[PDB]
Amino acid sequence: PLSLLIGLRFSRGRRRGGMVSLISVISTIGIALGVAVLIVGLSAMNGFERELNNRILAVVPHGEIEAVDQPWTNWQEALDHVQKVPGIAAAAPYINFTGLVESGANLRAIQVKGVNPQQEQRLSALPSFVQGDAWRNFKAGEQQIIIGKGVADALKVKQGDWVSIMIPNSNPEHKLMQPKRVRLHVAGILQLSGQLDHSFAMIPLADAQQYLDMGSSVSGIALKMTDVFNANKLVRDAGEVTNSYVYIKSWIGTYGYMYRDIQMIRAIMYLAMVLVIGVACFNIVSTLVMAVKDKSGDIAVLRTLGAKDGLIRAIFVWYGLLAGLFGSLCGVIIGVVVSLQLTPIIEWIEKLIGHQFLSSDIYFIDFLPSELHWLDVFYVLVTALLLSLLASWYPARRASNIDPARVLSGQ
Amino acid sequence: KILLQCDNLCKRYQEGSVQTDVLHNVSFSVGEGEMMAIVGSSGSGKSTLLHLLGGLDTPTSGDVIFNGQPMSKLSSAAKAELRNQKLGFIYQFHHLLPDFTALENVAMPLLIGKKKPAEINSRALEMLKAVGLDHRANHRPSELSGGERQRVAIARALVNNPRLVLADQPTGNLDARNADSIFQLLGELNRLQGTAFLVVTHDLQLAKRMSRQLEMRDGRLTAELS
Amino acid sequence: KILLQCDNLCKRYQEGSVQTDVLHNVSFSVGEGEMMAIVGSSGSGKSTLLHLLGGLDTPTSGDVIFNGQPMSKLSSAAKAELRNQKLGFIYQFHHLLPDFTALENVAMPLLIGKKKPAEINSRALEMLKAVGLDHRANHRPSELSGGERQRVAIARALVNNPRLVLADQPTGNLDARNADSIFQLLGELNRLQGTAFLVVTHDLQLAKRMSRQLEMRDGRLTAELS
Amino acid sequence: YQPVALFIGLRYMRGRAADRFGRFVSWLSTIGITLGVMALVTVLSVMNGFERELQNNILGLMPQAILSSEHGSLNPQQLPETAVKLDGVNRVAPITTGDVVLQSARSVAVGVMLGIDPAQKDPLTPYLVNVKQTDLEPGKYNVILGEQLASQLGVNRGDQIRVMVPSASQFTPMGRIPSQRLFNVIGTFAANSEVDGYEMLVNIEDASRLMGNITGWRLWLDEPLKVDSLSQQKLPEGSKWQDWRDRKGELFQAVRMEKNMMGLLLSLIVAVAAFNIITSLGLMVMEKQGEVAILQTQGLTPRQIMMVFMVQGASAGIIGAILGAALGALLASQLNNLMPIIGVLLDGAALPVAIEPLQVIVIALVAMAIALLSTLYPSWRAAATQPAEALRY
Ligand SMILES: Nc1ncnc2c1ncn2[C@@H]1O[C@H](COP(=O)(O)OP(=O)(O)OP(=O)(O)O)[C@@H](O)[C@H]1O
Ligand SMILES: Nc1ncnc2c1ncn2[C@@H]1O[C@H](COP(=O)(O)OP(=O)(O)OP(=O)(O)O)[C@@H](O)[C@H]1O
Ligand SMILES: [Mg+2]
Ligand SMILES: [Mg+2]
Repeated sequence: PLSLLIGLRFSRGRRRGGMVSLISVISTIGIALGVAVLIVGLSAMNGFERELNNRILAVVPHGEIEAVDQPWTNWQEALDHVQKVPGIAAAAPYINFTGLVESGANLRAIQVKGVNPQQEQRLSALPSFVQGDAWRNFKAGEQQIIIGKGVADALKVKQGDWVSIMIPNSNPEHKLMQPKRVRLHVAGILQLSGQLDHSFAMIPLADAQQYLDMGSSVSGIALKMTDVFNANKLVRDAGEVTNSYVYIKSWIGTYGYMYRDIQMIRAIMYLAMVLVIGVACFNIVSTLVMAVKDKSGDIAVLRTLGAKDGLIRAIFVWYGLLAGLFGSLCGVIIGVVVSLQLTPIIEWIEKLIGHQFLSSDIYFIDFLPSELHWLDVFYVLVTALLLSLLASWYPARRASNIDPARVLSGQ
Repeated sequence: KILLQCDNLCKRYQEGSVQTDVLHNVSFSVGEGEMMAIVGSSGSGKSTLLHLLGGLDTPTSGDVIFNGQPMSKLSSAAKAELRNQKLGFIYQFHHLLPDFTALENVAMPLLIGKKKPAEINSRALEMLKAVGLDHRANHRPSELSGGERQRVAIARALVNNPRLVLADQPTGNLDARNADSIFQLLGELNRLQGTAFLVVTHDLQLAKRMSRQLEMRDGRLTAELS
Repeated sequence: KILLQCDNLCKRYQEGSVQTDVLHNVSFSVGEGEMMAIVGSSGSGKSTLLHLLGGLDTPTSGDVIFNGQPMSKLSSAAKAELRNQKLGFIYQFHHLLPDFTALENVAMPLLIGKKKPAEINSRALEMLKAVGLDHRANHRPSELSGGERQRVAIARALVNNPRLVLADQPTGNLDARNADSIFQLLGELNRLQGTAFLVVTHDLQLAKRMSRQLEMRDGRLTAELS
Repeated sequence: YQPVALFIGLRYMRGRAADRFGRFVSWLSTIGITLGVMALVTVLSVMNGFERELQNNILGLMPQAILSSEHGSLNPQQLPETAVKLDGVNRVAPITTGDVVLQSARSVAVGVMLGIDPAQKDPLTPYLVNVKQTDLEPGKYNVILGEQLASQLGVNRGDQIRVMVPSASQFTPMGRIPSQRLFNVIGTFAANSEVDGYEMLVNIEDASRLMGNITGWRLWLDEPLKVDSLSQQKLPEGSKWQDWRDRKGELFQAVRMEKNMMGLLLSLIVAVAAFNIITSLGLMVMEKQGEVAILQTQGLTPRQIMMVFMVQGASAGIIGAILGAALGALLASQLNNLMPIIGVLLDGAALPVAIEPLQVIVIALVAMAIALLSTLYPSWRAAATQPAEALRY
């Protein structure tokens, strides 16, 4: 076709040009750089977004429903009354209190949570794959139970060592009395992390009924959903059927400052990504505009000979495709490689320079996590091709609409 | 018939709210097959008039009618067809596409016209040989000379056999022999196919070989003074 | 005495495997204050010879001696000065800076030469009037006609009062009257300032006004023929 | 005028134009420099604002660092307050910190003890409500709590709180009784921070510990994120050195990860912006290769051509940098009032500072230097070609 011939000749126009001209190589490595930085930024954003879900949202439970400090056994319908609102992945009744652990004169305050025998791992991913410990086999007997590794700072214990337990009375009356201090056998240690696994232990719901005095009443409830940052709505919605007293606080209510910080972090990252998108798209459109502005004279000469506007449109969409397809392909080739297998440690000292620019300033590692999506790559290619077509089209028709004699004279 | 007629058109320029008038009520007409010469002093306005007749500029007054159809009111496709099939133009500074060869430059009007590739090369080579430029068909315009570039532009203008050729100093950068050969070729083309040659020339003795010898001064087409 | 001498000047062009040579041991000398014409056929090699003598190109097979100084063994800090004061050049297509006015274009070599101001305007206006361009001293080269765009280059070459002027077709875009006036101006300049002129021309009439004529048939500077 | 280089450089800018779009192509380089500078300064302002806001709102009430000394109820008699010589230290005050279980009339919770002298001023002082920091007599065992904590366990003015210290436990062959005390709350206390959930304050002189109590030393940090370099410290046997990273460790990890990601995005922005400046000015120089040929024909030294192109590059870069700095400062200061990011997240806000001397000044200078250096090589390449060779095109 004639238009492809003219576009290719325009691409290789400068002198012989070898294969391609200076305008072509400059206009085709800007697109590659833009595509590369776009997919790198999106991969880093996905890698960070995966970290927040795994390390923060999965660690803490969402929502609660508290009792009326009376024997309340009619809670077996709660697991049937959590599916009324869609999105509730799982639920599990739970009990909470506080106590002391004694091992070699190393008493430490530990809050203890009682979990369901079968729904301790479906409700949340916290006590699921910590170390593959001796869990899920507690039974009502065998009161030896698991604690985090980080609690053993001054305590030197292992999977079978014995410790003491202090409990309060918690009688169903107006006020509290002296603690009962009923001891128990506990053995078993897990490891999850260093922040929550500091003074936190775990007890069954089955062994919490005896040597207590609320009549086998499970005070609290637990929930897990998908709209974590919207979870305030579904926690209240699922608590429509409940006892006389119901509290509708959730992870947002209990951890409002942490949720606010997380939202601020996400907003800042999205703003930075929008900035990267804006900057990395300007060097694509701007470079392709100058090429057509240079070729305006040949556009005028072609219009003099009787070239219809459709021919010029075809010529310059072919020009944009040639400058865009190769650049975008090279961009994804370099970017996928540099994002999947990032340059691990070669960052120490750059090339020798006559004057060192701001030496010994703030230095930060670029990115530890990076997730491959293989769908944002397609969107990046689509937007790069669309921008390449649009950049080399408007100046083409603008120059084609001018009278040939005026522009050819240099006006 | 008559082929091109000017209806009292005049051109002025606004170089930043400054008026420098260049044309004054040009109302001449040309038949078919009539070889015409326009002669004038430098800066008089010959090239502006020639641009106006070809539809390459806005007259800002009056209109130019091509055998019944005014150029002011014409569709873009119709204007492109007219400029490609029945109107050849020779610029005063022979603007050629710099990335193509001389043969490709001459063959360019035929390629736009959607002709068979078998005859396109033959016609382009014949026209290149007509202006005596056979031995430079593979040279880019950057590798050509002033005379050769002018001859390439002349060959490009006549390669499509148009009904009217608007020439703007076609022999400016040529010697006496090549100018005589070019004018002879123009005469043979006029005699064979009947194509009118509206030529602006600075040469007086070579303009004596024309039917009518209009002189244009101060934006006005005088009948004949010098 | 001699002013500009060239001997065994050969220039050949080779971009691909195809070779194209343009000069064959061209040898000639020009003395001070001497008219000369290098009239010849189109494509002969007139323009490339003028480029070679002006130091704007590499001969690669010879040497050009200007005032006893070979052009090859010349630092860039000395070539510029020679090219600014001793020598003036007129391109065939009068390459002008398309962002200055004509007045600034004519006065540019005076600005480059570090002349003290407030008479640069006087000399530029004097030259613009001498070539006959007083009324177009504020137009950019885009707003100038082809004929008067050449006079700006002619004035720009002569505004610095050089010793040798290499003119490459200073006539092809002009009428007979303007050409006669400019040739009278060149003769007047030789009479007063004593500047040698090397003019390549295609008009055989005003070539006879030149003191010496050469031919350059096929790249060799023969004595005289037609 | 006499500086011909400056005259030609100024005339190269402010081109022929004569069109709405004609100016855009000539100002592309200035627009690109402005965009890059504005993006850099607004992202730096947002980053610094978040860092400062989090630092204040979190670590302006909790101890950023503290030493340990539990032997003999140590006083400054072993070492005065000038014992610490580490960098980044601005102020040191006595402190006493440890986990304590608080038993109320109806609930039991946990917290951390804070030892503040009544004469000494602590960072939590202005947030006291209805109280004037009094009643903290050494003789009286008065307890200060937090508003969130007090609402959590249900304790108000005129109540009693049992205090147990699990760390200070006397192991004996009868029971496992830890340190036990009874404290009276005689005030209302509050703070608008996360630390209000478990803050509680007492006098340093108390018998809460075994032995008559341990005496730490609160250590304010000029850079609260410097704590990764807390290796250089001295301490006696039986004790250690502690950091704020013991609590909020996941917060420290999240802050480090966010800083790393922001640094990567900044590097990407700089890489894209620096490429755009380098190529656009080089193409502007290469496009007018015929003009320099005419100038060399008239007798311009290649140094003068280099000066012409450097002047043009500087004129573009200075305007671009100034406009970018102004636009970035305006955008940072108006990221919420104008609401340009209409799709704001739920309960999410961006806090700027737009600090001038060290951020918006060095970026502009680096951009101008890049604009200068991008022009030098293309001008040198263009000045090397013969005048008759470049003018053939
Ligand atoms: N914007 C403009 N466009 C064209 N010509 C302009 C403009 N402004 C002023 N002029 C003047 O108007 C006149 C128009 O002349 P024109 O370009 O038609 O050339 P001409 O008379 O054919 O000359 P020649 O054949 O000697 O080059 C010239 O004197 C030119 O300087
Ligand atoms: N780079 C090149 N490669 C090949 N051939 C070239 C090159 N440059 C010039 N030539 C050829 O060498 C010859 C020298 O051309 P030159 O410009 O000297 O001719 P001229 O007599 O001035 O032309 P005109 O009559 O058009 O003014 C021409 O035949 C030209 O085609
Ligand atoms: Mg003209
Ligand atoms: Mg020539």
